[PDB]
This record gives sequence, C-alpha cells and structure tokens, in this order.
Amino acid sequence: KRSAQATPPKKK
Amino acid sequence: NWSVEDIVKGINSNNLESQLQATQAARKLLSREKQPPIDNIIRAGLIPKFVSFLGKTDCSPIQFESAWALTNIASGTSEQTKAVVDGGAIPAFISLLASPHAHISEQAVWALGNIAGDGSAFRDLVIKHGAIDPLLALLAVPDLSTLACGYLRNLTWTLSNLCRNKNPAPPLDAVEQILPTLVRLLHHNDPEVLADSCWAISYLTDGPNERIEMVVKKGVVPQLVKLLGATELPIVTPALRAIGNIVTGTDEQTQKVIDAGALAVFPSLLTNPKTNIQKEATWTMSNITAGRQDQIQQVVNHGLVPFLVGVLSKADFKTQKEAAWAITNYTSGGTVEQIVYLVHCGIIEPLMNLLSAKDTKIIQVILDAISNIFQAAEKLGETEKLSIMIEECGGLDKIEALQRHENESVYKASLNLIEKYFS
Repeated sequence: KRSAQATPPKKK
Repeated sequence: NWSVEDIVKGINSNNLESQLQATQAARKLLSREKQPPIDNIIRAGLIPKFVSFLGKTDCSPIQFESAWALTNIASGTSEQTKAVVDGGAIPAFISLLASPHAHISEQAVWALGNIAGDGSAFRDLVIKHGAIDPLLALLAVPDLSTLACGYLRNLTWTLSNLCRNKNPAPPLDAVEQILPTLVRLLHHNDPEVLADSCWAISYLTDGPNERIEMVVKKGVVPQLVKLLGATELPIVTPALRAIGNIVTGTDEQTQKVIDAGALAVFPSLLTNPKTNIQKEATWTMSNITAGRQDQIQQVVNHGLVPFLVGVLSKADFKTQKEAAWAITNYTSGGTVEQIVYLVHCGIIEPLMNLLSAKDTKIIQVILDAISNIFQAAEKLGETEKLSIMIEECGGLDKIEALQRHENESVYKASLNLIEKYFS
C-alpha cells in the first residue's frame, strides 16, 4: 500500500 | 496613464478624492494583462497605505479599489504576497469580510484565499487571525442557493486553500470546523463548487490515517463515490484523488470506501479515455488489492480483475506500472483460488510482455508477482502447467535475458525462478 488539474493557488 | 510617482503623490495627499483617484489608477496599473508593476508599487511603500484605506468605511469605493489592488499584488510571487502580509492585510481583510457591501466582502474572501494559497505558513496565519469563523458565517444560511451569484464559488475556493498545503498540515481544529461545511458543499449542485469541495477533501485526505479518519467520520465517502460517476472530469479527478487517498489508510477505511460502492465505478474509470483517470484508478485499485483477502474477493466479485489485466496489457507505461503494483499486491496477499482466477483471466501474458521494460522497479515488481503465482501453483500442484504457459508466452526467454541485468535483485530473482521452475 503506497501513496501518490488542481485548483489555482492564486487568482487574478 | 499614471506613473508610480503620480500614484504615490495622490495617495500621499490628504484629499480623499485624490487618494481614491490614485488608488484606482494603481488598481488599473496592476490589472494590466501584461507586465504589472507589482514590484514598483511595493517599492514605493504603497501597501501600507492600501491596508490603511481598507479601513475607510466612510469611502467604500476606496475600500474596494484597495482590496482589488492588494489582491492583485498578492496574486503574484510569494515575495509580493509576503509584502502584502507584512502590511497587515490579513486582519484588515478578515474584518472587511463583514462589510455591509457584498462586493467588498467578496474581494476580501478572494484576497484571503490568495494569501492562504501561497503556502502553509500564510494559510496558518490567515487561520490564526480568525478567518474561518466569518468565512463560514457567510454560508450559515440553510439554503446555499439563496447566496448571491458567485459568492459560494469564491468562498468554496478560499476554504479549499485553507485546507491545502502540508508541512505543516492545516490545524486540526480548523479542519474539524470546516469539514461540515465541506459536506454541505459536496452535496451542492454547482459543478465548480463540487470540484473545489472535492479538491479540499482531497487535500485533507492526503496525510496520516488520523486525518483520513476525520474525513471518513464526517461521512463524505458515499457522496465522493456518487461524484466518481459524474460526467464532469473537473469533479471526477478530485473525487478519485480523495477516494484513492482514503484507501491508502486503514483496512477499515478501505472497507468504508468499498461499502459505499466505489468498486462499481472503476470499470468505467479504468476505461476512461483520459489517461490520468486510468492511472489514478489503477493506483487506487493497487491500494485496494493490497488489503485483506475479503477485499480482494470483493474486487473479484465486482469483475475488476479483467479490467486490471486489460490496463496492464494496453495502457501507457505509467498506468501499466500502477497495474503491475496492483497485480503484485493481488498475488501477494490473495488466496490460491483468487490467484488461479487471475491466471484464468490472462495475467501471465501481460506480466511477461512487460519484462522488457527499462524501469527496474516494474521488473522487480513483476518478478515478485510471478514468484507469488508460482507459489500458488505449487500449493495447487500445477507448477509444470504454469511453466509451460510462461514458455508458450515467450516468458522463459524474457526471464533468462534478465539474467544479464545490472541490478543484482532482478538478476537474483530471475536466477532463482529459473533454477526452481525452468531448469
């Protein structure tokens, strides 16, 4: 068991 | 139009009309679609004057203009956002959230989101200055559809950034205070609100099993599984990310995911035209197949073994490596009957065909999977059959060629396999 488009960090 | 010196002179005056004139000029100058002079306004010592204007309740125009300008200053580099933060803009925006004017409070939500989106430090700053309480007060109304056009989207985005970033992770009390609102928003009918809520839950699930347990206890897993089947990729991507982060925790959390009915959507996710969807679904499955034997049997009952074999055969090398991991975990902790079903669905041929890969990691993974399948066959007294199958698929040639592999692990594996079954 292992781990590993995203919204903008800032806008306008 | 206006030079930095003219704006400085207008803002340094004592005439409110001229101060507002220069503030609007600065907004337009920093709103330029190209090369905004953010560093020149910062060097001119204007951020403090802007944070001061933010408090002029008598002049809501200049409040709005200063909020806009500071937001567009904090929308750039981390150093410019640092400049805005040092000017005392976070408490001013948190106080402005309660402005009687909706547009100014929305600009304040925007500014606090930009600030908290820079990283965990400014996020925890915004949280410390007491931003969660008013931000969530803006959403207290039982019916979210009564909120103004666009307000909910901005507040959802800002709350997502307040749940984003790690090292440190968001303060636990903040997450427990924001999670119920995130549930309410996950049940909303706006595509973008849903997308940002799923991204927020994804950020919150990316961490230790305690945070996963918080998110699960709130009861988001069923709605996340529902959103897995949405037609909007901006909603499926974060939903699949959250579901995958949840199954990376305990077997009880993975079983919560299974009980919600997630495995029924993976036949589509594993066949999604988008390769990222396929890769994320295959990674989630690899974490699922790494669970208890009953969970492997549930994967079998949902008919996913054929799809996992198909992605191991036909997908790109990324999804194919995820599938190799999934099958290796399937054989590692599965029952002899499940491994026999795997071989019946046709895993030997893809596992062989992927032994000609440059990545040594996938080589070792597939070698371990082969050893596990052979141990199962030995339990079933049918190792000669499996060896004949690997032969017919040209495997023996592959495992022998791997005898000349630089990595000592791959060489030693292949050697043991050949000496024990193909000798």
